[PDB]
Amino acid sequence: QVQLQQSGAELMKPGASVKISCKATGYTFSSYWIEWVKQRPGHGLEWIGEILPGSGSTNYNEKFKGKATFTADTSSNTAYMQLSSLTSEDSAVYYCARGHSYYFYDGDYWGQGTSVTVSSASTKGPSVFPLAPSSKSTSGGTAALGCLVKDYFPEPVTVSWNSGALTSGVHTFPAVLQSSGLYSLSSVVTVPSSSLGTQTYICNVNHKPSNTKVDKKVEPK
Amino acid sequence: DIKMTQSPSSMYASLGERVTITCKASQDINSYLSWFQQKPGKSPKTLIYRANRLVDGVPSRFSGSGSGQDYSLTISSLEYEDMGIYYCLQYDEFPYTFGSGTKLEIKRTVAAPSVFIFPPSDEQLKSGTASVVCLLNNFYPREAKVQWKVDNALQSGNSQESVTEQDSKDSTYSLSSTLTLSKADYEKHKVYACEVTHQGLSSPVTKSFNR
Ligand SMILES: O=C(O)CCCNC(=O)c1ccc([C@H]2CC[C@H](c3ccccc3)C[C@@H]2O)cc1
Repeated sequence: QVQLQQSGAELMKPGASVKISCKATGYTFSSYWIEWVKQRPGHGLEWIGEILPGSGSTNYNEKFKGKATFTADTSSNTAYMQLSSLTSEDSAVYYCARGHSYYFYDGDYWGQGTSVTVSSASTKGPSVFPLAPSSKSTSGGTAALGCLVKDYFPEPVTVSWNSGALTSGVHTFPAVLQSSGLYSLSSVVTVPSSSLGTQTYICNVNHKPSNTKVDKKVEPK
Repeated sequence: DIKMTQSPSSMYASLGERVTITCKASQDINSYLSWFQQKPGKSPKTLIYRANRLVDGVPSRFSGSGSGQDYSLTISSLEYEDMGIYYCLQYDEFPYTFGSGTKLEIKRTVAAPSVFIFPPSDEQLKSGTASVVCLLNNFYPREAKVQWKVDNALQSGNSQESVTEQDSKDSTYSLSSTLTLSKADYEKHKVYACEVTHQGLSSPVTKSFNR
């Protein structure tokens, strides 16, 4: 019965403000505090502050004072958090959670989280380059090959090998955000040497935000 | 304001072990402490509140204890599904503050990586850029060191690494390091090499190529 539904992912320009929402249901909105938390990868969880809908209103962590402003609408049972003057430091997943109530408390209900990315980058399909194996011999050696999916924005990209028939020995790494402001990822796979001449390995790349679809054959050479 | 010092920052454990995670508050917090668990790609989940009260629905293998400034979370017999990150949070004084987290992973035997190096493709070179990739495949534990050398010159700051999560089948990790150079410079040199350091290698390994 108790559920917190948060608003969708947001992609914002640096300097802008964004308002994220938390719609609560299955309980009396006014007597429970709503907590806000930030998670940037590599910075664990951070408490931003909390707000009590209708009453005693707010408590902010001195650090986010000025960056975050909480409000809550009682008729629609929705709590809001506004982040202003956004910077890359604000790119993170933001969660709302239901805390304590005057009369009852027995843990928390957490929202599903809202991803906010702050970048001045423009939408862009990646270039897919081959990572060619070097081996071609000895009755079944072991070679690695792959694809470099370079310079796309925004996330994410999806990668499969031979339309999905090869999944064994496949590692598609986490994307990395480059200085250029674009992302890059590699997908690699190790196969038996013996096949390098016989078998074909194509990596299938899809970047929906730019409607880019690429099938890249990767051959020894 | 209240500093929460959580230990250890990471640990490798095996199924069946008792795992204990410690949180120490800079001042007495009167048991207003919760413990959260966060698994990859999911929101955090409250396990314990008020230091030792089990949230309804959480398995009893989890328990919390302590008072004053010293607290702990114990998982009596670790199960695979407990891998992930754990945090403590004091809510005795404003601003409420989280500990920095304990990453709990599965323990296995040491495995050196197999290393591969990949020269930039002719396709990318036309484009004017050059990416040189080094792959460390199937190793354990996670700590590893990758040093790029272009002729004899140590590269600093122009490479980025990415690591996979422990493999579900074999508990190892894999890692990629990408060294980026302009087409100008790539041509300007001869010997590209990545030197890899890792516990399973009794000595650093180097894979390189001549442009
Ligand atoms: O007025 C007072 O000092 C409190 C009187 C009685 N209070 C309580 O029992 C009580 C007070 C506070 C809390 C906290 C527990 C953590 C919870 C939370 C959960 C997830 C993320 C952030 C914050 C917020 C909640 O708000 C839980 C119980």
